[PDB]
Parts: sequence; C-alpha cells; structure tokens
Amino acid sequence: APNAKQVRWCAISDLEQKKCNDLVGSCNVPDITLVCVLRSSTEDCMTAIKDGQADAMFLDSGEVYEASKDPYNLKPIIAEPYSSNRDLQKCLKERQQALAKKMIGHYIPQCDEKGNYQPQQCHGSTGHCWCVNAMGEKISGTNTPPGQTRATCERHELPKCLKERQVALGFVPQCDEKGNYEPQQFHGSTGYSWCVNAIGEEIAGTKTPPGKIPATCQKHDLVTTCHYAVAMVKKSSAFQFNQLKGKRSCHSGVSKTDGWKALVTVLVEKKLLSWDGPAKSIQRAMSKFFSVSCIPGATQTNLCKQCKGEEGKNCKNSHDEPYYGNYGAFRCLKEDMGDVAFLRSTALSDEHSEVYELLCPDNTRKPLNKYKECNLGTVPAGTVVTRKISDKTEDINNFLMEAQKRQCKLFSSAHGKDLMFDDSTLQLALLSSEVDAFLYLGVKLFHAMKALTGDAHLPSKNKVRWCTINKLEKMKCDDWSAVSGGAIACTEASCPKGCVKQILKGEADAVKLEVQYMYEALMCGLLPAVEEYHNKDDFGPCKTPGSPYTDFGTLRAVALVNKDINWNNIKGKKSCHTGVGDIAGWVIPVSLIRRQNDNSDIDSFFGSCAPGSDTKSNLCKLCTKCSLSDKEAYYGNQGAFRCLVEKGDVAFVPHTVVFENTDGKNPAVWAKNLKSEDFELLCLDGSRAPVSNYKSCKLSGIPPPAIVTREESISDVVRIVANQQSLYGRKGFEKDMFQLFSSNKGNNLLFNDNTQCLITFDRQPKDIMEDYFGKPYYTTVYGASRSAMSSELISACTIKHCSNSLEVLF
Repeated sequence: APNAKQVRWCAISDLEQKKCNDLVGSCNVPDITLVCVLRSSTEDCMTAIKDGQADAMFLDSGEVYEASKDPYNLKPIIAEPYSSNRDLQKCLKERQQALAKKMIGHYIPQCDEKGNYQPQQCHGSTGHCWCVNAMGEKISGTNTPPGQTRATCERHELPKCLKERQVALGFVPQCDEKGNYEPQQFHGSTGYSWCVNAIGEEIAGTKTPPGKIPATCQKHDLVTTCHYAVAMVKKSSAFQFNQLKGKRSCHSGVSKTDGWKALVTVLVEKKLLSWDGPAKSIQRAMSKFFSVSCIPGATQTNLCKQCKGEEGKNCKNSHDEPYYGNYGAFRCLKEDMGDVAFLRSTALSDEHSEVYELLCPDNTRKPLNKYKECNLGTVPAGTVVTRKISDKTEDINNFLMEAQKRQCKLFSSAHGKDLMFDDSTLQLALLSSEVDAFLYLGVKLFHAMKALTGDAHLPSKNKVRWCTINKLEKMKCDDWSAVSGGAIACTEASCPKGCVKQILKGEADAVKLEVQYMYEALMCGLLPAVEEYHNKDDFGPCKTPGSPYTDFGTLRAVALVNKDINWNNIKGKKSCHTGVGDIAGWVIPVSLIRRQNDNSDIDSFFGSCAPGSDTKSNLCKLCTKCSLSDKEAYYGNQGAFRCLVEKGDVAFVPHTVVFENTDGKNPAVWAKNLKSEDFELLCLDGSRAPVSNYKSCKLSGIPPPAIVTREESISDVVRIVANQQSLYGRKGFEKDMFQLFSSNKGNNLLFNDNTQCLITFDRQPKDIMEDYFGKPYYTTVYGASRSAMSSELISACTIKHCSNSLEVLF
C-alpha cells in the first residue's frame, strides 16, 4: 500500500449496498480499493459526501441543481456522453476505446487511413458484417451473418448542408467547415435572415426582411438516444391528462425529473395546478392536487400513503421503498396502488404494450412506442457527483475508467435494476473540471431548476449589477455603488468568463469584455449595450451621444519592418510576436497565414520570437527564455520590438507600438536612436507604406471592448450607464466625487483608463457577429462561422435537438 487509494461509494439502499459489495469482490482495479458506505436515502448520501464520509454517488439530473447548493455543495464530475452531430474523429476514438478493453472478441471499429469509418464494419469474433455511414451508424437491414452474401456498402459521408449547396449551383445555405448548417442563414439575393434547426429546417417565427434586425439564432446540436419523462397508464382506465386532479399517482421520486418537476412544469403550463409562486410550497399544492399517492421523499402524508415500505423505510428516497425509482413507480401502477405512473421512458418495454399506454399532455392516449410524441419533456442523463472541492475526483475517475475497461458489472445486477447507476448507461466519461451544475444542465434547464426551487431572481429595472474580476475591481465598484444612488451594485467573479456565466445565471447584469471573450458571449445570446470609445483626439461623440464619429479609437494590427520584405515573401523570416495569446501579435497574423495555407504555422513556417510556446520550438530561438512574462525581454509591445531593432526585421504589433518608442521615448540603449522614417509597414498587397498609413496598410482592425448584457436588460443598462456617465467620469457634473475611467485603487479596473467615454452600441440590421466584430475580423479569425471555437460555455448555450439517429444528415 504505497500509492493505494480508496474510493468510497455511497449506497442509498440495501440492494445498492449488495451490488456495491459485489463490485468490491468481483472488480479488481490496481491501487484503488472500493468501499461501500451505507445510508438510508439519496439525501443522506449527499450529506455523507458533503461531510467527507463518502466520495461519490450517482444523481438524477433533476437533483443536480439542489445538490450544488447548501447544505450539500456537490458538483458533477463523471457522466455518460451522448452521440452528437459535431463529434470529430469518431472512428479513431472508438477504435482506441474498444482496444483499451481487457476482453477478447469484442467489436473494434475499423477505420481507413484518414480515420473515416470503413463503409463495411465487421465483428471479427462472430463473422457478422454491416454497412455504416460517416458517423458509424448501422444502415438499417445491412447486418448479415457469416456464410451469407454481404450487403454492398456505399460511402454515406456527404452532409445535408453540402448536398444542398450543390443542388443550387448546378437559396444557397451557409455550412460549417465540417458541413453542418450554420444557425444563422442569409439569403444572398433576397436579403432575408432566419434561424435553422440542427438539420437545417427553418425555425418558426424567425424570418426577417433586410431592413429588420435579424432573429436571435441559437446553436443546435443533433443528438441521439434521448430519454423522456412520460405518464404511464393502464389501457383499462378512461381519464385524460387534464383529469389528473383527484387521481391516485405514483412517481419515481420527489427530486427526479421523470417523477416530478417535469410533471409540475406541465401542470403549471396547462394551468391544471393552482399554486402561487414559491415561498408562498410546491408539495403543498401537489398534495391538494392528487388524492393519495406514493412519491418517495415527500413530506406530505397523503403523498406517502400509497407507498409500501416498512416502517422506517416507507416513502424514502431508497430502494428499501419498493415503489421507489422508475421500476418501483411502474410496480405501484401494476399493483393498482395508483392510477398513473410518472417515470422515464427507459422503464418502458414492448411487453407492456398489452396492458399499458401513455397519457399525453395533449389530453389523448397513445401506445408506449409513441413516447417520443407523448411525453413531458426530455430527461438528460444523470451524473456522478462529488464535493465541489474535487479532492477525490482523480481517484473516482481512475476507478470508473479502469472498471469499465475490465468489464466490471457496473450497469447491471441480479439484485435489481437502476442500482448505483442507470442500467441504460453505456459508458461514463470524465467531465471538464470547469463543469458545474450550470454548465452541465445548460442555461435553459438551469433557470427552470432555479425557478422551481424558489431561487429565481427578477432583477430591478433601475439597478445594474456590475461584475468584477478581482479585489481591486471590487473596491472601485464599491466606490461607484456608494455614489450611484442605488443604481449600481457589485458582484465578484474570478475572471471575465466567470462574469459571463453570472450574467447568464441571472446573478449579474453587465461586464466589460475584451475582444477575446466576445465570441463566447455573443454565442450565448448576450449583446453589447455600450462600447469603450478611445479616440483621444476627437471628443464630439462623448458630450452629445448619438452624434456621428470618425475614428472610434480602434487599435489596428500592423506588420512592421531598411530592408526588402513583403506579405508574400514572409515565409522563412525572422518575425516576432508580443505573445501567443495577444490579438495583434498572434491572433490576426496566424489567422491570415492559416487561411492562405493549410494550418501549419507552429514554426514549420517562418524562421521567430513568439513567447508562450514550446521550450525550444523554432520560435524561441530569436527570443528565462520565451516566457509569457516580463522576465522575457521580448514580451509585449515594448518587447518583440526590441526584437525588430536587434534580432530580425519583421514585427506583428499594433499600430501604436512604433510611436511609443520612436523619436526617443524609451531610453535604454537601443530605444531612442531610431526614427519614425526608419520603420515602415507591410500592406496585404505586398507594398510598403509609411507607418501612419496604418488605417489602410492594415492586416485587420480589432473591435472595441464591449459591455455585454442580456437582451432584455439592454435598454436599462444603456440608460443607467448614460445617466451615470453624465454624472461621473470624464467631464462630469459631480466628477469630483467619483471617476469612471480612473481610480486610486488601481489602473484599468472596471474599464480601460484611456477610455474617452462609453457610446451606446447601435444595432445594424446584420448578423450580430459581424455587427460587433466587423466582417474583416469575423471572416479572418472565426471564418464567419458559429462553429469556429467550442467550449463548455458554448455547449451550455447550445440547444440539444434529439433524433433517432444522425442518418437524417446522410
């Protein structure tokens, strides 16, 4: 026992502890010992993990929000991945995953030299073969046994969007770099803009003429194998959905979506459940809605009267209650202890079609196989949770991954169904450490959960909650709030993206974002209310807002070089950059190069000092060394210009850099004998220009910093910002009380200190991505696509659209 680790799994029932103790014996994972801690309910297992008495458990997706709060403070870490229409390199990953399993004779996907699925797939140990599309999905009916004539497989790899950009050039849709439909479509000849499904089908009520502001189009992902909450009834009964009041019911549990929450949402929407807002209880109204029921975990007696558990176990969130869970709820319906069962579609099977049918919110009934048309909503997968502090996440993940490779019986047991995990689970994958309850559920589901538990917040129309990113920003905001007359409040986040999440969560209202964060924020539906105006010379727009402007103060990214050089002979040259993350030094030039060649600039291109790269890549030679820090003398605008003068003659820098050190402003030894005439810049033609021609001899201009907010909060934010700006800041009536654009607490806190003022963003009848970024920046950096970058935040702002398979795209 040197590096011997313990993973304590919390079991809520005797049946779960039996299955868990089976895995302690039958499952040998090297260096990780499994321990089974027994509690009496779901809630007590959550408390045990919060107390450090257990490490992990599986929770229904409807329990994730409440688990993230006191008195539990748990966080999802491991969950079943879904098959998406945006999975890349799927055959290669599935082949690697299948080869990692410690078993002989299992199906291992076969890929070609490019990593595509081979159109024919075979299970080697059995001799069966079948056909397959680009996503590895079996073409229906093509499975043949050994010794039978095989189905001839075609390549089924052309996506739907690209096969309709050809039946046009022989309305032309806009497609991904991977052939997926873009969420926003623009008709090139009629000027219309509308929003499209994940299959490219038009969303109702989104078309706009050229003179109108386009609709707000959310990203979509086509996903397969969705489970649903359904109302299951016997065919011998006669009541419809709007006659549930007074009936006997049975639910999987009070905290699950398949047994609660989904039903409560539908009852409220259909106006069948009479109940005032939360804090005025949902259980009280439900206890008056149903006559007598079994709802495990319920605190009203009549909602527990139909439960069958023995004393001490009756109505518990535990398999010790025989009617708990999806199969327990069906059992209660079967034994006629209730008139209707609320459970997940996974509990349905064709053997129940003789006696059972589905109660639809349509006030109609349908067979079980119509559950995709007769349901109370989708139910996302459950997840393994642990403490937010994530002290044991590594050990928990290592055990489950190793247990899955070694074919341990994780997702089945002779003792019962849905023990420890959902039996329907096929695999468990580790989630990003960034993932919390908000990211896992997504923005829409999170707010539905937030509203159901009574934590919903309706912000003031007259107060703006400003999000800060550090203690210095919090102090300046506090100074701002103290003089704002109740118009400004302050919240705290760790970083700009944390502020973006708070705004989406309804915990904050506004934050200033640099350009690097605007792509994710605009993806999630946020909009810029006001922008930083930086024209130090012209002040007209700042004293009468709404008056036109000539230059917004935008920085312009230039290539600066006394020698011969043009944009076309840049390859194999001594070029430096301010940093790998900086926008002018790295983002825009690399985007130009990687579009005029095929994506190899990690110095298989150039010669080049670009800090923040591999220790001795070809980069860090012209640059202890090559650090994203002041300790590298070639970092920043001042840096990488010391390169331009000393080590090589080409620099990727903003237009301001030369004026900062030309004509003698930066002593040292080198930096005050150069002239503004000694350095000139390279245009995109290949010509040269004087360094003040940066407004024409430019690679690109970078958009200004924007204060973002929700769409519904826009009008109130600009009006409060405008009112507050007239009072405080540059040339304000009471600016001796407070300053917006400077502070004794620090520099560049809430806004950049060199900001002249804040100008209200005026939305043009164009795509919001091009409206803020500008088409030169949008096309060069993101390819004018909504799929150029992916993150956990963008995924949480993506609508999951279900489908029986992905074959609709081929």
